[PDB]
Amino acid sequence: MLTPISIEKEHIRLINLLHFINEQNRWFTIKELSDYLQVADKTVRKYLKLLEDEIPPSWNLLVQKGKGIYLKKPLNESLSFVESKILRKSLNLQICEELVFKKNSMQSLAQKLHLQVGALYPIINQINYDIQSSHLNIKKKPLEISGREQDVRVFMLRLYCNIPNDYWPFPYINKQNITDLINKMEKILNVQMYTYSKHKLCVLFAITISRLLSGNTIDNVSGLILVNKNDDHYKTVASITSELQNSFGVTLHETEISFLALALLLSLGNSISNKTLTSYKKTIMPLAKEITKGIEHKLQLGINYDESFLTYVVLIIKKALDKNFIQYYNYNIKFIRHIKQRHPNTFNTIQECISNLNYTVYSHFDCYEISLLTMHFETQRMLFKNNPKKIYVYTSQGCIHREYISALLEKRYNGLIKIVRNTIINLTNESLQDMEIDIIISNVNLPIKNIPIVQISEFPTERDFHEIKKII
Amino acid sequence: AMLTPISIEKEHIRLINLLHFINEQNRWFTIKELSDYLQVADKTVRKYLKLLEDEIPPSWNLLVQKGKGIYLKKPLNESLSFVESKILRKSLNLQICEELVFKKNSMQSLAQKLHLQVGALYPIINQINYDIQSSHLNIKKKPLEISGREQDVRVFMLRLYCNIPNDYWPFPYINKQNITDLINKMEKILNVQMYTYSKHKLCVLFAITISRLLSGNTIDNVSGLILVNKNDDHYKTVASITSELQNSFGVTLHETEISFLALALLLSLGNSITNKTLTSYKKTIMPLAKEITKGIEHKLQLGINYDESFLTYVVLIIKKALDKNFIQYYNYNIKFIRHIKQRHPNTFNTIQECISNLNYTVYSHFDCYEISLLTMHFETQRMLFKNNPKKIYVYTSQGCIHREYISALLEKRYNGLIKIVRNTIDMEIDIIISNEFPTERDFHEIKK
Ligand SMILES: CCCCCCCCCCCCO[C@@H]1O[C@H](CO)[C@@H](O[C@H]2O[C@H](CO)[C@@H](O)[C@H](O)[C@H]2O)[C@H](O)[C@H]1O
Ligand SMILES: CCCCCCCCCCCCO[C@@H]1O[C@H](CO)[C@@H](O[C@H]2O[C@H](CO)[C@@H](O)[C@H](O)[C@H]2O)[C@H](O)[C@H]1O
Repeated sequence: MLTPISIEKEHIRLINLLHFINEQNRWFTIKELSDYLQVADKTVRKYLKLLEDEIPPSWNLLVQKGKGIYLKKPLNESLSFVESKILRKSLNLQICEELVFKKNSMQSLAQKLHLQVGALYPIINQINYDIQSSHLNIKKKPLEISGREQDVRVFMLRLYCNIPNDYWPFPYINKQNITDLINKMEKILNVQMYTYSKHKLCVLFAITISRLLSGNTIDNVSGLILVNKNDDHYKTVASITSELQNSFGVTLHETEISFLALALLLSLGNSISNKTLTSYKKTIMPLAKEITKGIEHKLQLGINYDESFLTYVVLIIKKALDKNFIQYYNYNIKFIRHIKQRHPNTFNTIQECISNLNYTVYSHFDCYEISLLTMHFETQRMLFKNNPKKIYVYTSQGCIHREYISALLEKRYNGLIKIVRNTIINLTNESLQDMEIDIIISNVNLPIKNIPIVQISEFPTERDFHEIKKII
Repeated sequence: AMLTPISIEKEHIRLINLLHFINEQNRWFTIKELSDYLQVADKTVRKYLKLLEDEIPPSWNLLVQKGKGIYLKKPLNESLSFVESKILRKSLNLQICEELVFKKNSMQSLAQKLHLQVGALYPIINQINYDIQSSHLNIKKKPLEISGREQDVRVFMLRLYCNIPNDYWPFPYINKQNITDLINKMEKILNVQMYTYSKHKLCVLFAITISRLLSGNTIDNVSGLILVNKNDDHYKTVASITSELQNSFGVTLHETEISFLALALLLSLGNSITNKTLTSYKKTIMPLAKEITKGIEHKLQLGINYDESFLTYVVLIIKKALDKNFIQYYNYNIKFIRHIKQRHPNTFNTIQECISNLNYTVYSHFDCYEISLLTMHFETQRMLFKNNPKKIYVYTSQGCIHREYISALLEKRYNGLIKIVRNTIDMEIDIIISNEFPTERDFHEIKK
């Protein structure tokens, strides 16, 4: 199965591969590289050609033409130097930036790129085709990408998923003026941000500023994810909004503050931790709820999903969104396929339900996150089908006698039952349901309705064990 | 004015539809206007018109007033099949698709056949693999082939041929007449008459199926939403001919294979030369019409019960889409569609999303138009449910003439805010007026 790959993400694939080659202290055969990238051996060689020629003299790459290639750079340098070159060269990257940030006609854009219109227009058509799954379009006059504003911005941000930490794609926006504002938010929130995370929050601030400069602003938020206007994160952005409006001559209405605030909050997914997690959970919980409802509707498990099941769903969503604030993606490919072979129908179903969200959300869900959800839900199916019946032991004779009965029930039934040793505060249907009790075994009559009770003697008789057996 | 999403796999379809359009219109077409229909550069439009000059007979009326654009009307007694076929054979992507679905190959072997370097073929393969994800297909590496559900692979290939000419046969190892003979017998057995193109497209599908069976691939698994009843005439017709089919071609048809061919046969009869196949159609497609309605309703939440009449229209819409295989050329309606889309953009998108969650066998046939049809059809119910008034039963112990009189009084008061049920003592009734000639006391009571 060839991996489905697109011309928009070529630069992403090259960067990840280059990183892979370096981390591994081993030889890479041309056959093996051809297969990672999915290209002709001759194309693997054109790339090695650029690589060898663009390495700084500091690094060394070996090629004995029988065992393949080997790359080692010093531990103190980063891959930034070559990574940036890959980006500055990527033609399709430049076109996507043009189409999102700049004024052009077909002919004007063809000019900047030193291309014949008959060379550009097939590429544009392909790009228009590829982005349909993202709910975007390319309109013809002026020549630009269009769609829901937040979808357009995340698209750009996702194409920058693995940019180096010192790579700034906006020459017409001075970085420090964004950095000053972030330093200030970091201070107000009394948190410390990882370098990469921060850089990427700067990049998202600049994507947003550039759009506002071009006339483009958010005029519709779906409700599924809003930063509450009383949250520390909305308010911390609101604090810097005036300095930002004055540095760059833009206007941030409420819904832009909320968006940047969401960005802020997400970039703190990891920081070098309490009130953060809480805003995180309140903000994402409604999405976790819609996802769960979506999937349940197709899987028909019949379960009620409790709050800690939904908290894991927030966790997985968080892993998804954090990809913007961590440079390099870890692979897991074997792990993923094992999950996919074990639960193929469930895997596809969840893929479908995630793909019916907004692009803002499903842009971040790959096979791995889907495999995460797949395990999450299949775990419930096993627990609901295999968990033993929970039993509450009620006795007029006090707690020593309660325990003694409890051990007798266990001696007899082992794993067909689970004794609930906590003392129930009262006998209302709510107190029983919040201990998830299925069966009460009592030596006393009780005013209780909708839940099997087996009245037994103060020491169970064989008749008692027989009644209990039936309803277990 | 959004650029249309277009794929490299359907260039040949686009050029054939355009060539047909330039002919059928008795008016000029400017170069700019052709560039926009095809979403290509002027150099590229000009290059196509050059190829068109050179392959058109000089008998055929082809004008090029540079500044006015171009004009064409072929003689009424000749076919475009001539030029369309050249478009089909020239198309590289279509040949790669055919290779991928019908042949054994490796990368190096396929690049050999197409006289290309591997570094020119591989990007095209990646692009196709990327484009067919939404069809639930994939490309295997070894052997190099297209992969997915067998019904889906077949329909993929069938739709790449959506507008091939009536004599176009891309199967040099399947003897066309050997298939036509089998279809002819079925046409006799059902006592019906097919249109020529429809018949040709049913032979094509047969050849696709036969080519696939010989290459190892058969249908393992149905969806359930469309099977022909194993007691249905159509199934039995196919069962008649199956044995000779098998000894001719050296393939075995199990039950589900027969059922697929029976489906094709029945869809191809969608249109034919003038009652009974219509009833058989409805039976087979009604389960899908119910699935489509239930999925859409789940998202629109209109709260209605959809009647047998509403469903039957869904089935009509489905037929319109499935008929695209048995009608060569596609008429467009761009304006009409975008009007519908503007009037109901959220409903449009929801229906698009719902349809796209069916199997590819189905959603391959739904483009903007069919989505637009379903959108009206569902926004229509919304409007009925809301504006259609409350039904009333007049009951009086005074005779049927007092009953009529009081009924007419009410109508003369409230007009279309009510609707009288003239049938006698589950009949859609909400309100009961009963007791002798109403007064104001009675009237304001009836308002509420
Ligand atoms: C097999 C593993 C492969 C993974 C890693 C391989 C990717 C390596 C990235 C190579 C990118 C090199 O980035 C390099 O930048 C310099 C400028 O600084 C460009 O310099 C360019 O100048 C002009 C055009 O602008 C021309 O003379 C020529 O087209 C080019 O030399 C190179 O065209 C580009 O190749
Ligand atoms: C723009 C509006 C008009 C839309 C309609 C577009 C019309 C397009 C019609 C062109 C059909 C192509 O017609 C096809 O072209 C090539 C010429 O390139 C012909 O011939 C080709 O054959 C040999 C094969 O050995 C090639 O190596 C050679 O270079 C070429 O001449 C085909 O035999 C002919 O069938």
